[PDB]
Amino acid sequence: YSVLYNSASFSTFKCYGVSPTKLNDLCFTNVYADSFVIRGDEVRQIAPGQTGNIADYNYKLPDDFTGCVIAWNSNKLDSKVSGNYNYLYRLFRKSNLKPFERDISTEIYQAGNKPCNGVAGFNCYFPLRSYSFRPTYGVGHQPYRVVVLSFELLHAPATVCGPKKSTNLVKNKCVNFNFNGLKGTGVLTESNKKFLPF
Amino acid sequence: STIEEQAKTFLDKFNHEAEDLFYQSSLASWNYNTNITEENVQNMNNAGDKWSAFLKEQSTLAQMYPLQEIQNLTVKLQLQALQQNGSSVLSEDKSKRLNTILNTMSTIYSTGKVCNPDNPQECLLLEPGLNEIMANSLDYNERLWAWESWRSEVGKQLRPLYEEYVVLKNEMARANHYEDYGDYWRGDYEVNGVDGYDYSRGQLIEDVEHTFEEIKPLYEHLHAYVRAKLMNAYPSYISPIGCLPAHLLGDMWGRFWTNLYSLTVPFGQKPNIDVTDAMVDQAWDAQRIFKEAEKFFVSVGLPNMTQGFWENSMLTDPGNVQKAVCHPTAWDLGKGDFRILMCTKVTMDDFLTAHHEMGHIQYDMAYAAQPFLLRNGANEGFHEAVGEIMSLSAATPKHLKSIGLLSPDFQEDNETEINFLLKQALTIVGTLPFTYMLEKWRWMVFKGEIPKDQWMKKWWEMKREIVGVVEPVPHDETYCDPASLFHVSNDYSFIRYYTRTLYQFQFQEALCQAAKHEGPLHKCDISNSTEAGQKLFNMLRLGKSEPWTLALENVVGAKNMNVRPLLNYFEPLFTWLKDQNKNSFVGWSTDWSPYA
Ligand SMILES: *[C@@H]1O[C@H](CO)[C@@H](O)[C@H](O)[C@H]1NC(C)=O
Ligand SMILES: *[C@@H]1O[C@H](CO)[C@@H](O)[C@H](O)[C@H]1NC(C)=O
Ligand SMILES: *[C@@H]1O[C@H](CO)[C@@H](O)[C@H](O)[C@H]1NC(C)=O
Ligand SMILES: *[C@@H]1O[C@H](CO)[C@@H](O)[C@H](O)[C@H]1NC(C)=O
Ligand SMILES: *[C@@H]1O[C@H](CO)[C@@H](O)[C@H](O)[C@H]1NC(C)=O
Ligand SMILES: [Zn+2]
Repeated sequence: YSVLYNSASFSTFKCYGVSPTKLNDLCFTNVYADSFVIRGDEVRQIAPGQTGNIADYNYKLPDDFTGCVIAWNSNKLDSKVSGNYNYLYRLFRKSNLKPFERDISTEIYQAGNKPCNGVAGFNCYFPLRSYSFRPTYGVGHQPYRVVVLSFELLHAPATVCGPKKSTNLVKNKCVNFNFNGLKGTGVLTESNKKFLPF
Repeated sequence: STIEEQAKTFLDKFNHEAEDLFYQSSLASWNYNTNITEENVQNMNNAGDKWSAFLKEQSTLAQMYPLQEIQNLTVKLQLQALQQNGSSVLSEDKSKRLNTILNTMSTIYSTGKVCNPDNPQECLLLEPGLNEIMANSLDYNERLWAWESWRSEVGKQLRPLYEEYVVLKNEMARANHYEDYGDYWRGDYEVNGVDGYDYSRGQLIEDVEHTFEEIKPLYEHLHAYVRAKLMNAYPSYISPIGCLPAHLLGDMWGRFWTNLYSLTVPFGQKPNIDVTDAMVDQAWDAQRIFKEAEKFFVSVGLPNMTQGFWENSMLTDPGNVQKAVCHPTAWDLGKGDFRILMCTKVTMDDFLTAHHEMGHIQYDMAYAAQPFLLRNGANEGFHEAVGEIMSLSAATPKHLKSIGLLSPDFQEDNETEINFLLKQALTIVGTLPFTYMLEKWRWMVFKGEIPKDQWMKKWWEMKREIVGVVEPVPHDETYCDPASLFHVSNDYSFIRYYTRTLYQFQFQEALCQAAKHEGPLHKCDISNSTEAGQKLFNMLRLGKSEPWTLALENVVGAKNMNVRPLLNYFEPLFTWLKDQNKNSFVGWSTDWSPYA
């Protein structure tokens, strides 16, 4: 967690439940990364206890979420002269989404009281549509890449525990030492015993 | 589900789908109005096809959501705007003549040719013709010459088409069941369903007459003043008490009186305020004018501009081979895109215009959070009532001193104030009676009071008893003076110029209390008062989600239009006008005539 905190190339970098540093050397069972691209103004909606299209019908964040969120502008990549129609997003869904739930269906919404029969029209509409990003759009509509990182801890060994800092060693003078988690005090001297390879 | 949420879904779909379609049309429009060429004309057509076609379909499927079964006010207002037919209620056979008459009127009004009799060598048409010459010319015959020629050509060749146009517009409006075309246009100011804010369509006329009656002493005093002062440059041909001629009132139609200050100066030998010399000596660029216009809005109550306006807007005339039409306008393309189209020189007029344009930009972005169909002013007049008050605050001799243009050692004398008041009252005050009289003539023509025969006679005698204008030649009922007008030949209204005139003064006086300012109302300059900017924000950000009366009351505290601020602007001018009108009789007598 150093090429992230130190590099000031990020428009929004916020950690909920943990501090950026200090707690950057405590570890968990698993790391989960969710990555996507939204518009400039939707990056606000990505927070616990938020309402809206992105926060409900596209991706729901639990109120007790613990993790971090990164969001930075991507207008130099996701902007095209003819329009960036590649990104799709949803309006028409019958129920709100659970936390960490996804729906990728293309069902025509039965908004009215008559079966749509799979065709759009009056009271029958397509559920997914595109941004169509343009180079001349404002920051409120410019594309932003957003990634959320979640940490999972259980009754597990938790084998992802960050880098460890080390210092050079001196000899022939009694000192304190932490040899690979072994705390001791005394003189370290060259030896000639035969340790087995393990 | 019920009809309410289905209508909500359709509204959301329309709001999403209209935005991207409108953006390309706006981009094409900016490209043309910035770079004129043959190849950038299909885009208009292309855009003028797609968007346009889309629009009609969104009116085709939007009428199956009756407003009776909806109890939310905002969506009711939205449905009212999108359920209107337009011209599709007319059949195709009757719609192929309305557009034909519109094309004929536009072409004939744009096609001008005024020539002197028995002299086919020289002609001067509209521009650089009629407007330029008969504003600085002291020849009676020359002034009455183009005056008669333009009416004898355009009036003759447009009166029969005007006769058909009146009845066609009445029929197309009655197909929409307002009562006729007059109520068609007077329903723009309609608010219903809100207690204490609802308003009727017919009360507009009487309410306008109310404010009209409370300015007549000023109008009569200035009428006698200008008549007496033009009796000097023109020795005679003017009644001691009577109507001024139509060819001695500045422009052709008498609707603007800016061209009369040359002959009528209150106090002479005293140059007015001029800071353009300071601008040209120390050589500001084309930007710092707009940056000061920027910093004014920054300081008062408003945030500063985004980066897009500073790299996507043309500020200086390009010249060269790339042609650009100079017509200062504010452009809101969409998706957070704002720009200004204008060419600037080093002038004080451009300094004042930059404030107006910046106010328009900041007004457009103010309601950017509203839905797509509510991104507009309260009516067609509040939009110009927002950025125009800046020119009232950008012309005071205190902000110019503060920014370092007007001689920080200047002493403002008792003589310049009345001169400035007359100069700026020749424009705002001198146009209300003629404009509203023209609107009243249009209204009575469309309503049905006046048959087609006694049209000009009533027009010409309203020119006498209301405006105080006499015929330089007795006209018969073969011309059509209204047909030769810009917004009458082409289909536009004139009511917006009246309420706006009273809006720009009504808001100002409110901020004049919010600025803690002391002194005459004309010197009221808002500065360093975040409270005034806060109140301005509290009315700009609403838009069409609330009634216009509510927006007015939020600042002025009135549910109806009032004229008192306009006279509160004009106490020194009124006193000075009555000061030098005590030796001659005030008023006009509608019996004198140049032709007797
Ligand atoms: C203006 O349009 C013409 C097309 O006739 C084009 O050649 C020229 O490059 C354009 N100018 C600019 C500044 O885009
Ligand atoms: C009316 O519609 C607007 C638009 O979404 C909504 O904000 C408002 O809550 C609605 N009115 C009521 C009483 O819910
Ligand atoms: C606008 O004002 C903010 C102060 O909140 C400042 O940081 C920013 O640089 C300003 N931008 C411009 C273009 O002046
Ligand atoms: C306060 O007013 C003075 C004079 O009107 C002006 O020069 C100054 O810029 C104003 N303050 C700010 C912060 O703009
Ligand atoms: C300016 O002062 C003079 C001197 O007393 C006075 O006569 C004049 O009326 C003043 N100006 C106005 C507009 O009253
Ligand atoms: Zn304007």
